[PDB]
Amino acid sequence: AAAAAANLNAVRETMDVLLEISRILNTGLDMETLSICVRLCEQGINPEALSSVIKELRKATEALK
Amino acid sequence: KSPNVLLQNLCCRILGRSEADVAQQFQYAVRVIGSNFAPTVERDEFLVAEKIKKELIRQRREADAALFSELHRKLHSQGVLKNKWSILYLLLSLSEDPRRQPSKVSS
Amino acid sequence: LIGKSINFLHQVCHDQTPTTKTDLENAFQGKIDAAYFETSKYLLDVLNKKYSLLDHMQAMRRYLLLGQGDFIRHLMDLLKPELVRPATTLYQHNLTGILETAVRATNAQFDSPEILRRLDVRLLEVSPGDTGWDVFSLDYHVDGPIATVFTRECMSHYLRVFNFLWRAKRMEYILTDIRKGHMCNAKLLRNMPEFSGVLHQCHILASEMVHFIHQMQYYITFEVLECSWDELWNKVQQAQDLDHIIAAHEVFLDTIISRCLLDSDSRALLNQLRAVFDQIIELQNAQDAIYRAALEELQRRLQFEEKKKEEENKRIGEFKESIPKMCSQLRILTHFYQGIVQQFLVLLTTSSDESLRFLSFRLDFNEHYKARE
Repeated sequence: AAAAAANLNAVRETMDVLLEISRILNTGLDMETLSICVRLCEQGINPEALSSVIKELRKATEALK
Repeated sequence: KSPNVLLQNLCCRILGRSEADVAQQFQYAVRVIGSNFAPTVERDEFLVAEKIKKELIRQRREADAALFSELHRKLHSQGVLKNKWSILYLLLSLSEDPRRQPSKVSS
Repeated sequence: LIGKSINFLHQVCHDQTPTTKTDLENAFQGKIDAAYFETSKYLLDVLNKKYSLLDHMQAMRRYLLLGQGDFIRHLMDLLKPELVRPATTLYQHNLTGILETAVRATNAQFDSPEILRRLDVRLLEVSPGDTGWDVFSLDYHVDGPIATVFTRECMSHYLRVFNFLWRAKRMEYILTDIRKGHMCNAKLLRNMPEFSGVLHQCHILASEMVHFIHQMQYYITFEVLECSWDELWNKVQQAQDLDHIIAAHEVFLDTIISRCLLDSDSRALLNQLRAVFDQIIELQNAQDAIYRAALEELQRRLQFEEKKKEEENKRIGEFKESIPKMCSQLRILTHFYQGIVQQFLVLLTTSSDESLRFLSFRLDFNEHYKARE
């Protein structure tokens, strides 16, 4: 169809603008980790939870590995 | 996908470790996500947009503070998302100091 | 302007006074000129005296353009340890509270009460990773009918200027900290002459930075903060309508922000100045590491000799190999610095060069620069 590929376009655009937003705010998250986090917040989830987890998981490979 | 196994996929992207090598990291993910399982937080994305613009003025790059404004408009312009607030709150909270940002490609 | 001025005098300033009273056989002109002079001058008389516009513009320079000196040095001397720690622990009320007693301790307590109530600490925001030096500007709010003269948009540009000079005074007293380390440590380093070479190596990079910075201070002193102030003072004494005050004071602002490196084209020069701002605090870590290592052996050697009243020959082995590695580290630091400062002067090329020539003139002397040393 047309509106089914325009729906597939409307995520691909937003994932590209959020990729600019990710580097200008200087996170350690790349595009691959970003895609999981955008699926989680597509369902709806506390970002306050996700922030504390990633502050620990990133701290779980620079002093435990 | 179910969210519980999605946490373990996240743990194998962030850390190079497999999902059968450790279970403690996944257990901490279950510890925080569980008993917070449903969304209960409130969004005020207006205030957080106004707080990103003050930060981009603080870099003393003022052309890029208004380029973000037009890129922030586009997320509402498409509007296929759940909350615009959530991923932006996550991405603001994890900030490090680029000291003033010695470059930006601007797409 | 006439009807607007008399309305403004009544409604905001809260003074009720009727003072005032071929085209049409030229009927308009005489009463219009008279009314012009009388109403606008009376309005300026009540703003200059009663709401003290005169002291307020004087203290605008003193606080937002950092043109007092006493206040800032006192401020930084007491407020180093809090501000160096990140803004996640900083809380604005502590800074405001320490400031008032600090002003009473030094000489800024003989000031008029008006300027003492306008000042308060202004935070920007708390975001992780920033040092507290990054989010610190004085507010210096202003209210009244004078608020129409001094806009918020004025203060915004002032805060940017504040940020530049605030760096250029923090870093300057960090250079003074470098010099303090040199002077008050070499006076007890008269035990051993083995240090003299690498000590000279530290001293020369200190002196190289002093020649830049102390000149740069003089440049800001006499050609950014004095010429504009002279022009501003004369444009204030010349005023006979309030629009003259506004449309001259904005030129005062718009020439400070162009004499300082905050334009669209001068951003690259500021960027390279940031490298100098990096190397000065890097030299702070270079110096203390030498002292904290060198001094330790001498104390334990004194205690080893008091035991006897070949073990300390093995400390000489680590010393004799650590002096080249430390020396070469400082050498590549100096080479980095040399390349950057000569690139700074050689980047200066003609596209307006109306204040960058004037800084280079004073920075370049003995013609050691562009003689290739």
